[PDB]
Amino acid sequence: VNPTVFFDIAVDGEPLGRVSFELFADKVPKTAENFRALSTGEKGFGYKGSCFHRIIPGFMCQGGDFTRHNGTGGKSIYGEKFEDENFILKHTGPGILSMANAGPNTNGSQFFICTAKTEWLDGKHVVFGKVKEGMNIVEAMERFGSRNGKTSKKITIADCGQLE
Repeated sequence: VNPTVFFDIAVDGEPLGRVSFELFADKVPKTAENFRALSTGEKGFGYKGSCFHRIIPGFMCQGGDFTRHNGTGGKSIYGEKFEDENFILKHTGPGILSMANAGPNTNGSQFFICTAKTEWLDGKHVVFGKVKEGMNIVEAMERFGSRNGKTSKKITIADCGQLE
């Protein structure tokens, strides 16, 4: 019953591969629905064509800024920012999908895929999904990151949508 969304990743325009996510609509419905709708683009805006602007190997891949492409923009389907829904789910290892924010109740559209256990984020960032297929593609994305987060090539969501 939980939706599945996919990202087809590209590296400097070359296809890399496909990652799919399960979204925990059963536990964080508002958060999950924001990510789902931005992945289908059904509201007229969303993730298609946007980049992963910050990749720190051994920590996380961050993306979702589809308005300024650098970590300063983005927006939710509900408006500029919406509340922390709940902190039921924790950052328990690689493949966790969690919201980026700039303080309490400042979720927009930026998210990150964890590539490590990041338990110090528990209770501060809403966990809402997990990689289902293509963790190996996330691992490949990590090789284009750097210690300060700048990537050596442009990582883009070439296509994205809902699989079920």
